[PDB]
Amino acid sequence: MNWSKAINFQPFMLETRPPLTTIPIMDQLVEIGERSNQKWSMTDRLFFAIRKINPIFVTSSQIPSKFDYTILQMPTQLIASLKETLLFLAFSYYLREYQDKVGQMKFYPVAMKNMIPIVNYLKDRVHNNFDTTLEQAYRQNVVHTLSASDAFDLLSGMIATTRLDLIQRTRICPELLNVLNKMSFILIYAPNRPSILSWKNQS
Amino acid sequence: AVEMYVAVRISRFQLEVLRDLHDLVRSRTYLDVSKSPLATTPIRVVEYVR
Amino acid sequence: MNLEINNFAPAISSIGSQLCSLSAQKLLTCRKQYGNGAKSFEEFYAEIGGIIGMMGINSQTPSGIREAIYRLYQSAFLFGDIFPESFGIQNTQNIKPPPGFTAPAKKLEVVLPQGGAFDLIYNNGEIRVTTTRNVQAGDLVCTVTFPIQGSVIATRNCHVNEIGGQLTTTRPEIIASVPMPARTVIVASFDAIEIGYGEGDDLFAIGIAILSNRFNGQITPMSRHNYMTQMFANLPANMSERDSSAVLHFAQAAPVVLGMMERLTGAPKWVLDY
Amino acid sequence: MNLEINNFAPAISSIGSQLCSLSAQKLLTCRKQYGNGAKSFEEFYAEIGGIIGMMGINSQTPSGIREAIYRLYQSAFLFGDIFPESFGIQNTQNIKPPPGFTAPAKKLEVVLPQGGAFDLIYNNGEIRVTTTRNVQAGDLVCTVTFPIQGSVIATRNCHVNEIGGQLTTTRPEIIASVPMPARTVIVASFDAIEIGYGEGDDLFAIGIAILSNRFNGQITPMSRHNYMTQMFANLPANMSERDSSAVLHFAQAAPVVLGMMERLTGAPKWVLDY
Amino acid sequence: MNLEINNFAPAISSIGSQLCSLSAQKLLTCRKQYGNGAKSFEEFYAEIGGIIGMMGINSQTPSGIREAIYRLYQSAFLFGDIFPESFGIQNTQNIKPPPGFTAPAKKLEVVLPQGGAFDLIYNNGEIRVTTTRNVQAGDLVCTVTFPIQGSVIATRNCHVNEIGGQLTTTRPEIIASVPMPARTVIVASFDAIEIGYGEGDDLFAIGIAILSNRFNGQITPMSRHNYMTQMFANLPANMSERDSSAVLHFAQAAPVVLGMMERLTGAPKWVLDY
Amino acid sequence: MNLEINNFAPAISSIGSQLCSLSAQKLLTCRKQYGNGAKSFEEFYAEIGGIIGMMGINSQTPSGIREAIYRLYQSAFLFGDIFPESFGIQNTQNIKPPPGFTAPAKKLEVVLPQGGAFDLIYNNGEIRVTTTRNVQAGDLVCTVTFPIQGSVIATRNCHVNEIGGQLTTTRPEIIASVPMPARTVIVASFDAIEIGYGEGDDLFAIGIAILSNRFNGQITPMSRHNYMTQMFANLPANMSERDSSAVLHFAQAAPVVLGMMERLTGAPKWVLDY
Amino acid sequence: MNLEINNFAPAISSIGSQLCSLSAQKLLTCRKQYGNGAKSFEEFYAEIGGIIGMMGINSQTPSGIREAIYRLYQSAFLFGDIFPESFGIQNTQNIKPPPGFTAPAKKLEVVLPQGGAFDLIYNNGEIRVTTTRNVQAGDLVCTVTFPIQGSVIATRNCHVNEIGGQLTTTRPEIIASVPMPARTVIVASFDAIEIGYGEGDDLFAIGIAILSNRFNGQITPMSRHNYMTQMFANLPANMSERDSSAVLHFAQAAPVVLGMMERLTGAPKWVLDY
Amino acid sequence: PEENVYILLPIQAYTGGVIDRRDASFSNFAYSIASKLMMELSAATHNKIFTDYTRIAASALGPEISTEGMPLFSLIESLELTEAETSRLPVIQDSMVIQKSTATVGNAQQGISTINIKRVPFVGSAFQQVIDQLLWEYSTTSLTTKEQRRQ
Repeated sequence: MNWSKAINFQPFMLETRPPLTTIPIMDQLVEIGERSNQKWSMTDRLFFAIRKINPIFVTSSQIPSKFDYTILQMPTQLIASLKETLLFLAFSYYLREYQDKVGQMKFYPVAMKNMIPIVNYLKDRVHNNFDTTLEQAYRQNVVHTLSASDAFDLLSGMIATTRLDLIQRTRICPELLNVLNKMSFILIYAPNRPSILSWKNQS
Repeated sequence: AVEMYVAVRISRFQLEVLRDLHDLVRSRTYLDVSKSPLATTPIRVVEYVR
Repeated sequence: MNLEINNFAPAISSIGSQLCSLSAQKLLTCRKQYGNGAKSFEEFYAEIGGIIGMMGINSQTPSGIREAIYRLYQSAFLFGDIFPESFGIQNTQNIKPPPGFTAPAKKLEVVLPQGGAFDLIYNNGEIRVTTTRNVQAGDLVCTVTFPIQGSVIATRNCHVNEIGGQLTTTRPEIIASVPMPARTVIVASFDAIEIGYGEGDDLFAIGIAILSNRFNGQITPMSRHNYMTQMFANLPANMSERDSSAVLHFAQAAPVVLGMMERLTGAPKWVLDY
Repeated sequence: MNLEINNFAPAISSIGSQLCSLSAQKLLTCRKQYGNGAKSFEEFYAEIGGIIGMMGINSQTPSGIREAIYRLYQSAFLFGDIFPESFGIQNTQNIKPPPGFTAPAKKLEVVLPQGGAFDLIYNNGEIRVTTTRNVQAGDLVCTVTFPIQGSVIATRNCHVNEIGGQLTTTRPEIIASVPMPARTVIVASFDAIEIGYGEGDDLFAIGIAILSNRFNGQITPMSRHNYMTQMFANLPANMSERDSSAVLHFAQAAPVVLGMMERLTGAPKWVLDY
Repeated sequence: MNLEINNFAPAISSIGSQLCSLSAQKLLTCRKQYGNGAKSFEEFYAEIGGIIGMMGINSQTPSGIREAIYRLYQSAFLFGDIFPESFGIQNTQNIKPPPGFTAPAKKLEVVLPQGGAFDLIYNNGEIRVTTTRNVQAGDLVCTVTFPIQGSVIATRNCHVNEIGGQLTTTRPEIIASVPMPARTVIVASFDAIEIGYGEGDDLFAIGIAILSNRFNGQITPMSRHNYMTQMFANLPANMSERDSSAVLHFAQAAPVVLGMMERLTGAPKWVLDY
Repeated sequence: MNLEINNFAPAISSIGSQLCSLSAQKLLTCRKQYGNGAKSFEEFYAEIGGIIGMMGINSQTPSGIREAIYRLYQSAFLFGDIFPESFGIQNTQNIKPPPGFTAPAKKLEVVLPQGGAFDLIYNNGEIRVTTTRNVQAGDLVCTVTFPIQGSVIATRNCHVNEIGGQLTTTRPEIIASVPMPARTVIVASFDAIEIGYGEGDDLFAIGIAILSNRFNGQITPMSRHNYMTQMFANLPANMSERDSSAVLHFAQAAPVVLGMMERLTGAPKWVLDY
Repeated sequence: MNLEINNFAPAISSIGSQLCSLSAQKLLTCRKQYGNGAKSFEEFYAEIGGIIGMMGINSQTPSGIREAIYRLYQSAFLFGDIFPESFGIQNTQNIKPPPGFTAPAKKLEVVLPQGGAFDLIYNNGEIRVTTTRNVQAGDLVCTVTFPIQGSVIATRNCHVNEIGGQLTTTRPEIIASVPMPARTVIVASFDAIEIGYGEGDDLFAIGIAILSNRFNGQITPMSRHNYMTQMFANLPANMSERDSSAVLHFAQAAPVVLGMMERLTGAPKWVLDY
Repeated sequence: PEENVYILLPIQAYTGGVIDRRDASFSNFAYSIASKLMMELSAATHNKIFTDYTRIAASALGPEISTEGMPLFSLIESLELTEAETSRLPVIQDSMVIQKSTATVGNAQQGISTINIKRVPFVGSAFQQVIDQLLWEYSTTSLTTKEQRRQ
């Protein structure tokens, strides 16, 4: 019976909130970070954007967090790859339009694999070009070198839920369907068949 | 089309569904005038017989 | 019989049971208005047997209801990948309780202990065991695996946890009460109800063959008792007992309605009164 | 019990069953809106309980229904091969299936080879025979004459044609599986359903007496099981299994309705839902 | 389970049964109208459902029908003699007959005659006694103290009064037919209906606890058979068979309706069709 | 009894306690103005008693409040990791202190050292141990695992840390003060209060069963003392004493309010005056 | 004391308790606005402490409430079974539930088996008996005649039925569990709640004298515990727990209110919040 | 909407209500509606008793029957009945017989009298049945006979 048509309350997203007495203080620090440029996007220059992607291992949900800068990981020993990291970054960027600004609690997807080595590797060897973006890197690396099914399997393995679980949860909340459409995914449903996956370009 | 992007809706409704046509009959109460008629005059004392 | 119950089975069952109830109520209306005319009853029902206002049934003919039942059953009990897309399985937050079970427990399933000290034979409503070796009083001799509930008719040389003639738990355990050597016998009878629904046994017999012809690699014809035992054994352990009732209700309602649509007789109360 | 079932029995039985169903429905309808006034319920029923809509009934009172039932029963089951030229029997082109049988099979009629070999006794739901002499495996020990369908339980030292716990034939034949010396006993239980309807046993008891008070030379008071067995035994051979059910339904419903019109209680489901 | 039934019990029972039937009908009507969604079925029943048009009961809440049943039950079976008009119940001779009993007789009750001549053991529908000494034909062995009615099957080494397979009397007595030496056993089985109703045993189990938590000094949880026997043994001596059925119908319907109001499943036919 | 306290328990418990307090205030407000009339108190309450203005309730009946309590309790204490998305838990910025504990410490919990030197028993408000071997003064003999606060009375052959008769620490340890021979007896009585609330115990007893019937696998009926001890032992160590009190208040108030909704008696002060 | 309780005691108690609660609420209302001037609080209360709108009361001064309480107490508990027509009693069935009991069970009431086998001594909350002669395990030792509910602590050398430390039945029986020779001693302590309301004991002592100076032939000054034990012993056997609770609530509230109207202190919670 | 399914829509019968702007409670709104409705309902049955109803007089053709609600003939057009459902209309009309009983009136201070009453059948909603029952129970308070009054 555990299921909800709300994107923020899906099994793969974690709710976080500072201690209930330190909430006013953490608001001032978020404004301090807004004064500096402390926000990563998929449209700004990758040279600038990769300087502000610092995933942190989570041990408790009582942690301060900012909507446009925080990405979370759980303590593990597995190592992610470039494609998994790009898929997770795109997922977390397109999943933040539905973030709840009015409330004191924030929801964030967790990364099953360690992305720190890949982020450091990428940061060591990126030049200051005027046109390269994170979305461009995603399109060149994931869309043009993988099938939709393989990329969906990678994304499912990068969050706790299995492939069948994503396909099932996509039918209940339309927000997840929109999020996956933004990542250039297409789902086709036919009777008596399992779902097939395709990129938006080839459909 | 004649509705805005924001919709105004109703959470609950109530109506009676009947499966047999003979369930539409109900009952009411009436006084039997034939045997318990309505009084038309008050009780009075006897005076001025004529 | 191999079958894989998914995690959304209660939601599929809540739609299947409603569809079956609506189909049964349509048949009774058709029976009252037949009129004994030139058209046969089978021809009369084919033209007017379609449910109205039901989403996900494309055709207006009993064929559409048959296809919907096939799809729902296949999704619920056979393959976890398939999930029907035209029915309102999105607003399935809460489910309606199904009617209570009414199947008499005639052949009740028990499992002997590993010792091999007893002999199991069966009767109409009672079980008795003979003792191969001398047995000390105050030990388990039998325990049921198919849940039952009801009174106890007659227990000799054995004791069960009952108060006022009513069983306490749904899995009673038979424990020897008195020392008993030299191949004795102990008898226990029950006036109880097993998981299942008694009426519609014929309709189940017709419908199970229809349901098994399509799924020949997964379902085979058998009695209702074996069907229920296997279906209950295949349920997940970490499931609320209210959802199990819905799943087990649909698992019988589907074959019964499938057999009902072929033999145009009445419907059981437990199908129509859902 | 002497009686002659003619070739027009299904046509009479359809009208009889329709009349009985209408009478029962009207009885429940008038029972649902009795005002507990000065008049008693019996007089209220005698006032409105007989006004049903069908051509052929001379009176609109319960007595008229009783007379019509008597005429139909005599024309359909008794020595009088007369035709009730008052009902809508012109448009009897097609008949409607009757409801499925629901009578539990507690005492099952069985016949021995009669050669002289097995002692047979009856039980609550099973039968058992003891071999007077030694018998070889694979010989007929007992066969049933009253048709029966359902599951099989408690099969010891014998064999039945069964797959999945379900009987394959309507007349199972019991054979010895292993040669048995020293006069042992073999058993066979059945969780099955015989020909007839279970609910409404008392109403039948009143009605059979009522209609045997009229046809004294043909019909005598007797139990429902024996009545149904004789009625089945007197069915003609050139009759479909659909027509035989139509005959049997009216045969059992006439006494039940006759007794129901006197004890103004409810009606069985198999009479209402026709 | 001690209780004092007043002679005005039929008047109270005719109202209690009507209230129970109306509540069950409302539950069914609002149960067929439920769409799966945010509100659970309990909230839906407590809000839109539970609205009945009945005089003398001015509550449209489930709790109101619950305490109407409480008050009627307490007046009818526990307080003692009390006039119906005192609680606003109009006392009228003209009432409706209740539905006929449908309870299957499994543990039929018998009482051995004095002298310890025989020993009694119980079976699913039969009683078997063994002779501890020599006995000559033509003397009583057992007699049923709980009224029974139905057919008789498999009568061995004894005789009962029956014609056509049907028991002539409501309290048959078993008389040995031939003298028996050497501690043999005589068996009498029956296909009969006892006092009570069969359907709805699951609801009774929780309803008896519900009404035992209130009248704990008068009522204790027990099986339906024991409750029916205790209720029947406490009826006043000078009352007709028509009033006894009316009293017992409410006596059994109050627990099952109280249980049905808890678990919002269906209702038995003998409650709805009153 | 197994349960995992989630890491946002105080926020859930604030909403739950506010809901319970509002329910209690509504109950007493309706109880004060119930003028004896045609309707009983429960129909009066079940009609206006559920209209509470608070986020998360999707009904205006006590069933809605009951289901809200079920959801909040399941989210806060049980293994289920379901976040209630329709209450105001996400927008909470601050909490209100709960009322102070008032449960008398009658059976205080103590854990002995691993040596085996002493034997521990219990009395109404004290403990006493008997030495098995010679023990020198100045070492632990007992310590309390369950938090306690209050004064000390009637200490013998032992010394406790206190000034002016008031205990210093919330978990005092008992140490010998005089070298003593084996078989010597030492006592320590306390006029203190343990974690919990003393009032509304019948309501707790009748509500723990109500919430154990639903969460059968996680919660079993027991006494208030054991329930509170298990809840305290399952609390995480990284918890302030102000948050733990807020969790425990709701943990105890949920069964009390659940039983209050059944028996419409008063409410304890620690629930209403939240 | 000598006193007879009639069958209509709950009806009188439901009016007496309401009157007591009204008077107490008026007392606090006037206590909140006392001017603290030259007039004492006694004059202030005597001037403005009356009730003006209750049928049954004939004066607007406190003396009217006192006289009404006297009449109600005499009618409900004393020899004269006089039905007070002056107060308006419309339904004798409707009874608002009273608050649950709060009196701690210090001196628990128990009776010995009558075999002269044990010695009985009392303590703060526990009883303990010494065996005069040898006793075998599994036989009765003590049983309580005053119903008690709560938990069990420090059970040594005896057995009581318990689930999770909570007593099962309201009248527990103590049975030895081990063969215990040589004049051993067993103990049994209960952290439970007896019958009555602990709060406001000072007012009871002063009010019992007030109402014994009037009914000196029937009522004598005594402690609250003995008064309640005798009052519960005089209750009729044909009395439910819902009614006896109201009877006992009024039985304790009348002396408390009578003594509260003399010493104008506060009122207990169980009197105010009725 | 279909065969053997008849829907009875709840149409607004009374339009009198006052929304509580202070938003203190919900019972005030219901009490306002009920009180304002009963003000008008009581003014229509001030000194009148329900005695008159429409009927078909008894004759040799059958007993006296009621035609009191909306006519049964209009349901053919209003519900689009088939020819197999129209046949049930005459047997419904012939079953609407009138039942007679007695009711007791008067208190102990007055005289305990007995009046005869009728229970006629009408076709309509159950809400109308409840409203009419409330009206009858309200109207027949404080009634007595002439012989008790003379005594």
